Amino acid sequence: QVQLQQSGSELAKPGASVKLSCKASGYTFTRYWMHWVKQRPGQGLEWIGYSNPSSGYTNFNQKFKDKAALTADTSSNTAYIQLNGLTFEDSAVYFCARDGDPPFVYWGQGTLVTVSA
Amino acid sequence: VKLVESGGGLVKPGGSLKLSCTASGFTFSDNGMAWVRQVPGKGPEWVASITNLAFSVYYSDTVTGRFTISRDNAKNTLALEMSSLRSEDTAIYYCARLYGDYPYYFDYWGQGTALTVSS
Amino acid sequence: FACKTASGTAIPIGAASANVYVNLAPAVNVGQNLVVDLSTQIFCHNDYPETITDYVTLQRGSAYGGVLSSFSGTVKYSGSSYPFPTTSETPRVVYNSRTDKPWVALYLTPVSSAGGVAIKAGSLIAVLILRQTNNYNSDDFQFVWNIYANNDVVVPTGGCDVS
Amino acid sequence: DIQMTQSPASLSASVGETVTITCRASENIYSNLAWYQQKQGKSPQLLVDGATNLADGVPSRFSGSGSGTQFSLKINSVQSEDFGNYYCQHFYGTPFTFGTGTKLEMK
Amino acid sequence: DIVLTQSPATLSVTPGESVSLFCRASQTIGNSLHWYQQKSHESPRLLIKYSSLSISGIPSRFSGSGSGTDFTLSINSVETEDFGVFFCQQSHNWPITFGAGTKLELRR
Repeated sequence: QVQLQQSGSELAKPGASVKLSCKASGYTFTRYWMHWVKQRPGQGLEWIGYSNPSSGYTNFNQKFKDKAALTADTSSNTAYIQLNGLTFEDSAVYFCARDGDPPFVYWGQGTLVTVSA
Repeated sequence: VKLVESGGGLVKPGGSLKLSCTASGFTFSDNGMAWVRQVPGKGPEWVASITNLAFSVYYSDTVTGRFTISRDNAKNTLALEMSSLRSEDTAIYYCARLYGDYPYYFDYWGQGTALTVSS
Repeated sequence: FACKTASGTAIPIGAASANVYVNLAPAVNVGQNLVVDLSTQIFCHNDYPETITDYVTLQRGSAYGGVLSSFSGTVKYSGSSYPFPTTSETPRVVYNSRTDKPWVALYLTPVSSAGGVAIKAGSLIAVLILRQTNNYNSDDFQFVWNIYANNDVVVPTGGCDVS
Repeated sequence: DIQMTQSPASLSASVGETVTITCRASENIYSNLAWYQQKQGKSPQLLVDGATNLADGVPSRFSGSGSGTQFSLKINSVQSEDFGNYYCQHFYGTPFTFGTGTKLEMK
Repeated sequence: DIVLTQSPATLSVTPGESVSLFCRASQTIGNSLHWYQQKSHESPRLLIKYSSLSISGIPSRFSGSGSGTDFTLSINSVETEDFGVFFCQQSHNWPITFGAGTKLELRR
């Protein structure tokens, strides 16, 4: 069984820098890629980008070109994303999933990050 | 580009010989090899070819199951142990270099050695 | 689209299962093992210029061939890198001039430390289903480039390069 | 970089009935669409692959169809345990953006 | 298999004109045909690679054209140094079977 789970609710302040969590086990982490999802309440699901554990290369979106720096730890099998310079509209929940085989759908409950003054 | 062939002569049917090919002036490890025999006054005939490291051998229609072809990439030599003589093998042999796709065509040709059959 | 490989391979138009033969070019990048360069061997153009434009998009289903069955890597299709096999479809490549410009690199993700694979001649090295799209009409094609190998060089399966 | 519209915003679904979800795109997307089934406060999951091939595990009541620009999803005899959201996501060219979404409620 | 037929076998031509020779294969080949020139008792030398492209060191007086099954190797101006035998070579599918070769000679 392949599943993902993520970190808890982190409340922070705008202008800060923080790296998040997407914990995994039970599957070969570096020979299949992973994708990222951002969920905006009242708007819907949007796409972030995808990164390689082995080469380290990342294809971003145009909005998340300078927003996020996507890494993927081969040894700890943990999918990472860091964000610097928080804004008031970035308070959301992130989702992480897999890329590769035909199906490639394995999902987690999400990392909820919220910021306020 | 110089190609050196050795092992020619006059032999009886049923004998065995070694043809040796030595190459210089180009990259040996990137490019295939073959042997081509030519009857005087008659069109060319192909007998043997081999690909890059020593991964595969190929022959023509009347040659399969008879010849031995091999290569040494350390000393850049192509060796033919041939032991199925008949009356049709009276020909001059060139060791030639199979450049291009699936080692198909011939880039440079050596001087070759003559091989003739008599009783 | 009747172009050629640098070794001189005859590429026919609409042949579906394409027997096009290229050369191998191995190297090493960080987390990548460069198997083959299709850019430095396949130089193409448009056969009927000034009215048509050759767009090529890599159609789904494509992996390596021959002995390599459970092996996957990366494709460099016009600069940026994408996964390989196909979860998606890469962006296009513009062809609009009578110029033999480079066309793409294939990389392998390291599983061993410095190990490798031997490739024979005439073994399959790409099972690439492509798609040729024009600009005048929104149409699509279906070519299966069964790309084989010509030279036999050791492509690394490890994290380094041994030569 | 393409914008994509899923239709409609919301609709009412009963039990023992058929609903249709329409996914429309501007460019002729080359059959790289997927249908995602979202629950509330819970991890979403897939329905089908390529809008033609069923994913393994769910029964055949869910059915995707269409290719090119028109992509449709027919769902018959829908029950109470699959109320949520539908997201048709395209995969032609970076970015691989999601859709707008479709909201389902009790009749 | 595939056999190669030449046409004509022999042709005596006055020097100074333009000559054209043909090689025919058994099946479809594309453009994967090559030529060799053996003037006298030595190794033959290639002229035109893949029926449209030349090799450097060989002059542009040798030209190739055609595709499919029929090909044409032409010389625009001939002189007292190009007499000899022409070899055509097919490289489509294994195994390789050559052609007879066309003898071109000069009146003297």
